[PDB]
Amino acid sequence: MIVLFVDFDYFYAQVEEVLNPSLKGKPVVVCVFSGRFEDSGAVATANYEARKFGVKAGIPIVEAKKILPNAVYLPMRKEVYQQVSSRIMNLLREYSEKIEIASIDEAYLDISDKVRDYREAYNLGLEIKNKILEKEKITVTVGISKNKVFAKIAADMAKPNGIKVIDDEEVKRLIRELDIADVPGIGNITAEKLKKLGINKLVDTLSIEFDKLKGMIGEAKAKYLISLARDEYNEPIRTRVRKSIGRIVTMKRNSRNLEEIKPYLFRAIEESYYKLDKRIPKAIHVVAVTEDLDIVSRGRTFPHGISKETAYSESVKLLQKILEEDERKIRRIGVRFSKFI
DNA sequence: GGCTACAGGACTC
DNA sequence: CAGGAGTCCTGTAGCC
Ligand SMILES: Nc1ccn([C@H]2C[C@H](O)[C@@H](COP(=O)(O)OP(=O)(O)OP(=O)(O)O)O2)c(=O)n1
Ligand SMILES: [Ca+2]
Ligand SMILES: [Ca+2]
Ligand SMILES: [Ca+2]
Repeated sequence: MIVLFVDFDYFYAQVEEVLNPSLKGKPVVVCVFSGRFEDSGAVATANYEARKFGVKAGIPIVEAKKILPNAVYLPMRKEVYQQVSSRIMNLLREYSEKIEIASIDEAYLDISDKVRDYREAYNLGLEIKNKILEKEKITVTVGISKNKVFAKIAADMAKPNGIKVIDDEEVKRLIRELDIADVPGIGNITAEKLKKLGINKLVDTLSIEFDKLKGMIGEAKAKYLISLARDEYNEPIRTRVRKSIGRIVTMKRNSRNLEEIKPYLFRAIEESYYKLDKRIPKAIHVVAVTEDLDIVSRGRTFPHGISKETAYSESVKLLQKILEEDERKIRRIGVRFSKFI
């Protein structure tokens, strides 16, 4: 199998750049304002010009400002990047019917019957890069290898505006030299558990006893890391179908008062139904982020679809359940719909 | 034993 | 100082 992975560079920021070329060359930070106080919120992303100084996704907006006081700060316009992302995806489909759209800016394509070997794949990747450049003026990084995982790993080795190929020989090398934390699916909680049993490399997952690995990180992640180590990982490029749609909002002040929370919960439901488009969910969950940023949720499935009225009524109950089974104050409240008809 | 719901957890965008 | 969003997995309890 020959997988070709596409990942758009500095996406939200680059898009803002395309729409306002004047932003070219300056540090740009795309922000998500929570409305709690001037500047409350987090960074969604920023361009390289702002990332070389430490301003990266996930940090507090106020933190970004002390580092880059004259940087350009823009409010995230999700619908614009989504619309842009679609056009590029509809463009990637011309290169293969076997395509998995993994996120707002990533796509996997199976080009097993479009190229003979890697030299041809490489060329098809250069062609894809240019087509996107011309048609949307967005740069992208292309990763190419024998499976989704190594194709992704390839892309972020060649980020940004790059293209890299990890041949079958490179794969065996990576299995021995690549730090296992750099493997998709391994975050610091898991990395810490791995770099605690001298597992710092994929290869040394084969010498560790199976149940020792399982009991630590779980059966799924263990079989996953082992299949990669043996160079047997073969997940197919599947068409993705949205499984859940939701909305969550930050409240002006923390609270445990139902009537003070209700307005925010109801707005989340209204906006959720709008996004639901014409999908009919059979399950609903009320999700709350607490005082200490922990996440709590309670949900329910119905033998039939949930109407907006049933959503309103059920959401209060679920929220009441959260309030009596947990003593912490709420900071963000929202809903999530799933199990679509 | 193992499958289903449900709630916590981890990861990534 | 901590946004908004979505997917997959696990331990538990109920059940056949
Ligand atoms: N914490 C995050 C992570 C991701 N995203 C978004 C906006 C990013 O532009 C888009 C792509 O995420 P990446 O992790 O790929 O970051 P960038 O594409 O912005 O930078 P890079 O060149 O490293 O791919 O996803 C976000 O809003 N908040
Ligand atoms: Ca990515
Ligand atoms: Ca990207
Ligand atoms: Ca990592």
